[PDB]
Amino acid sequence: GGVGKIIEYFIGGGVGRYG
Repeated sequence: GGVGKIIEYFIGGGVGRYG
């Protein structure tokens, strides 16, 4: 749902990463 290392696109719309 934001920026970072580990993948987050499936939890937070598509925005990208969060690690």
